[PDB]
Amino acid sequence: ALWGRTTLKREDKSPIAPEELALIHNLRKMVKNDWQGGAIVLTVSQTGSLFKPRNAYLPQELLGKEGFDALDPFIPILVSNYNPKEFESCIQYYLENNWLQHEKAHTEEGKKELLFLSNRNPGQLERLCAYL
Amino acid sequence: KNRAARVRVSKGDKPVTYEEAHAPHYIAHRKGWLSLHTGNLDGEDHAAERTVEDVFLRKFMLGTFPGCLADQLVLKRRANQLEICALVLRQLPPHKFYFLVGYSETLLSHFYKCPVHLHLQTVPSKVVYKYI
Amino acid sequence: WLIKEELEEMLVEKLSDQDYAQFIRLLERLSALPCGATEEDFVNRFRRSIPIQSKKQLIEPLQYDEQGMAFSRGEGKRKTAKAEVVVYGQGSGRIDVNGVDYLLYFPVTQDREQLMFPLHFLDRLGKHDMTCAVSGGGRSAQAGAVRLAMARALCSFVTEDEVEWMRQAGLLTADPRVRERKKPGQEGARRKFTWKKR
Amino acid sequence: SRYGPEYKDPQIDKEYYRKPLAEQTEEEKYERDFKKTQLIKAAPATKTSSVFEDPVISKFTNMMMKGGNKVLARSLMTQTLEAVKRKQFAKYHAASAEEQATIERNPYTIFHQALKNCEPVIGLVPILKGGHFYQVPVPLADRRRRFLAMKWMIAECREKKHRRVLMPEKLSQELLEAFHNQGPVIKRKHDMHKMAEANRALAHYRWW
Amino acid sequence: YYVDWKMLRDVKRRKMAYEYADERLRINSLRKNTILPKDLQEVADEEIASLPRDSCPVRIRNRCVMTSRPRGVKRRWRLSRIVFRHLADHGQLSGVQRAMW
Amino acid sequence: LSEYAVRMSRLSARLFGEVARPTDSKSMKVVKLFSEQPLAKRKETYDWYPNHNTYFALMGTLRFLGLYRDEHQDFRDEQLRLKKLRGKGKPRKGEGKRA
RNA sequence: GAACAAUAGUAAGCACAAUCAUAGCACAUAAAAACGUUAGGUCAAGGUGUAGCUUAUGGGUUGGAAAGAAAUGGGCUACAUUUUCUACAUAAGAAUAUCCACCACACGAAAGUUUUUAUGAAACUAAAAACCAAAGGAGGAUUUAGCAGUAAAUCAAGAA
Ligand SMILES: [Mg+2]
Ligand SMILES: [Mg+2]
Ligand SMILES: [Mg+2]
Ligand SMILES: [Mg+2]
Ligand SMILES: [Mg+2]
Ligand SMILES: [Mg+2]
Ligand SMILES: [Mg+2]
Ligand SMILES: [Mg+2]
Ligand SMILES: [Mg+2]
Ligand SMILES: [Mg+2]
Ligand SMILES: [Mg+2]
Ligand SMILES: [Mg+2]
Ligand SMILES: [Mg+2]
Ligand SMILES: [Mg+2]
Ligand SMILES: [Mg+2]
Ligand SMILES: [Mg+2]
Repeated sequence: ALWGRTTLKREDKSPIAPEELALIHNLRKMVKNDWQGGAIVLTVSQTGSLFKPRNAYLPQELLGKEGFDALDPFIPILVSNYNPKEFESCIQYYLENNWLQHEKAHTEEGKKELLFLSNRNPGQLERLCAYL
Repeated sequence: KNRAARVRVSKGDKPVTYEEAHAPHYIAHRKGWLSLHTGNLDGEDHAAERTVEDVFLRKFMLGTFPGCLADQLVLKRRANQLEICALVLRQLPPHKFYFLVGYSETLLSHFYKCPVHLHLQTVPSKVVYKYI
Repeated sequence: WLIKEELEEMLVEKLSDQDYAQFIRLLERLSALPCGATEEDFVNRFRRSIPIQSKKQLIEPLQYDEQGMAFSRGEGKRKTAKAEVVVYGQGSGRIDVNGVDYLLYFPVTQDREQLMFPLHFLDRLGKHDMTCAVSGGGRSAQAGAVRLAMARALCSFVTEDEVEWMRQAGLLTADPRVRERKKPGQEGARRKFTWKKR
Repeated sequence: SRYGPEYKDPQIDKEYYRKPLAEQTEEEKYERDFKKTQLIKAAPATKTSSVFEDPVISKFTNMMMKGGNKVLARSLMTQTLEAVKRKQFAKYHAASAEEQATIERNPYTIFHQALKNCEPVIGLVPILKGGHFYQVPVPLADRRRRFLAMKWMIAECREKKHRRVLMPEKLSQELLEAFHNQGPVIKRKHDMHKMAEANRALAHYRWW
Repeated sequence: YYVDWKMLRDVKRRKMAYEYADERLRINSLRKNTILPKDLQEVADEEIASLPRDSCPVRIRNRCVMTSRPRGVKRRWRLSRIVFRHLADHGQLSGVQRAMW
Repeated sequence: LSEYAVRMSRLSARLFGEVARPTDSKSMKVVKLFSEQPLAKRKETYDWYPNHNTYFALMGTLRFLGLYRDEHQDFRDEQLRLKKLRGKGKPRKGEGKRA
């Protein structure tokens, strides 16, 4: 959201750069790594973005030329879906809170189905267990 | 009631050619096309020209061979030449038939500026498909 | 028995419905008694045999490719959508449709459930690994297409009895329902222009 | 009707096909099913082998749907079930062990029970006699009654909410109020029942 | 004889419009251009509005060629809808047929 | 956008023979006007009609030379003959109104 | 002018039916649908009978054809929350006729006013902006359509 394109407009209807914004201009200085004693942990996003396609999760696509070039050497940590153990643990956590109220959700069947429909993606699994 | 190009049922005595006994919805199903030329195909040109030419040929032939025309004309167009093919009643002496063949072919050749062939098929009486 | 048409062809004569009926009833009376040899031969001119009745499918021969074992193919068609699905028996559960994950390509729950139907039906839900090519139609039509194709591909891996089960669940039949043509003088292929009485 | 009358409806149930060996008449029956060389309609997109799908929830989903939006109506249903769920989880933790034994947290059972309570017993049909239209008490088929319930629910939680208020909110409210029999829907059911008693004499005009 | 006086009018129109096409084009070049000064363009304006009124193409009508009908024409055969049907239904239009689907 | 890109583009146009110097949207029409065949010049336009004079004249003459036979014109004739006989004809020019 | 356990009916023909089309079946749809009925519609598609005009009821040129007291048909867009805006495919952020003291203000502008643009010899024609934001808060008697890939909603292309 720092180096991207901005939706907000002047009364001229003319769009404004993210540079033009005081909050962004200053929040840019905080990421430049000029200083000592600190650590900047960042997250590149889709869900809230602007002008980015829905299927783009990759850092250089979301950040663009400006973003990735002005972002310097950084550590690219990848966040993936639940593995079998993570998944089974989350399901068990829901059962412990008795948040799965469907009679057949206590079977192995129910687990195979939730695993398939959610592709054991955490947000998707939460959505599927919310109305269940 | 659709009336187009139909020969209505009479008291049951009416002689009817194979052509006349088939209503327009049978074209390309049972009876075929009285003309053939490239013009109506997808990517092709000068349909209009060939249509007018056609109309004039039917009229012309009908007037040049009075009373002896059996069925409607057949017009085949191939690589710049038109072969007209006709069903003719035997009325005239072959003198008059050859006179008119030559006269026509030359006349139309000079009119439409392309080689014109004329093919006469001779018939005792109107071929009868139905009733009668 | 012969049809009336056949009998009518065998006597070189027109017949009536009650005629045909009479005759057939008589042959019935005949066959219901002790059958002589010349009698059996007699009534058997009036026999025809109805051709093969079996609806059993034609199993795709399973296929072994480039040191890889056990992959089968199937092709679904639904409503302007075509789908070609290749399934590997040797893999874990995942599905790649047009080179991407099936959770990405089919955002809607309903379509993922459609893709799930045949596997969940055969309890193969963890055991197979599939690649797909689907074109045309909308999202739901594509889900339907892949559904059918997947179903048809999984028939190589399963027992002949479960094939009959999938058919009886309506998994193996193409869905004939397709968009009707709009008709001139109407609005919607059924919907009519508003009709004013007076 | 792109299917000839020859085509039978499919049976989606997995349990039916998995455990055949204990039933004679049914073995004979589905033997006659497939062996009849019987054609089968292709299983519809809505219906699944899913262990999670309630045909009543799906019907309701459909009756809620405007235009062609399943996505939107399935959204609103999903959200409503989640909302009833969380409303009851709220009512559970602010309660005491007795009421923690009493209160129902399964949104499905709540949906069902709330519909069973809201379905009318008896009904009214207009009958013309001597140039007058009398309203007459008529016994109703099961399907007609379930329909009347669902339709009344949706009609109310479409119509009577304040425009600021979202659908899954109002619907979860009315589901829970009809669970306990105090909902306006139930008042409608009673208006019918009372109109049916007021006219009970006219029950003679019914010829069927 | 053209089938109708109107058709005659139209023939004339197409002739004139063919004749002055070059003048009209050359002038409307000037007229449609931002690069030249307005003073040239006003003179050029009177220039093209000087030209005979029946030389301008918008005054042309595509008419049925046999029957002279002013509308209900199909451009490809230059034929009235009625005459078109009359030819096609006797099957004198090659490759044309009723449509079932 | 750069100066490099613009120099490149100018070179591309000059090479392929498209418009060199920058023009308005409104002026490009001029190029269009000379790129095309002006509407009144297309054979679909000035040649639209068959010449009806040539068809009518030629087939009339060929009727009088007794080659072509026109039943329509014959019908018209015989009707007209029978009409002048019955006494209703076409008035010689100038005669009808005042007389 | 039939009775099938048959009592006076045979009948060719045309319709129906069958086939053909919608690229495999099937189903559906399309197409087809006689004889007649309504002196139904059209002399202005063209052609024509009868009767009419002929220095005109014919042929040309130039310019005009307005308009809304009122009534009404069919559509379009709406009246919003299953909504409106922006991003974007379907997990987002915001707006939300009411807040409150005070404006301001939700949904609805397809209408008008100004400025542009396209086409054209000619702009009155169509389109895009900016301003403007009205009636409309789901409609009386009475009414139309639809049996499934239909109704409903959404998108696109073509003919001239
Ligand atoms: Mg519709
Ligand atoms: Mg005329
Ligand atoms: Mg025009
Ligand atoms: Mg007969
Ligand atoms: Mg067929
Ligand atoms: Mg059929
Ligand atoms: Mg029809
Ligand atoms: Mg038929
Ligand atoms: Mg009349
Ligand atoms: Mg009239
Ligand atoms: Mg006339
Ligand atoms: Mg009006
Ligand atoms: Mg209309
Ligand atoms: Mg507004
Ligand atoms: Mg809007
Ligand atoms: Mg202009």
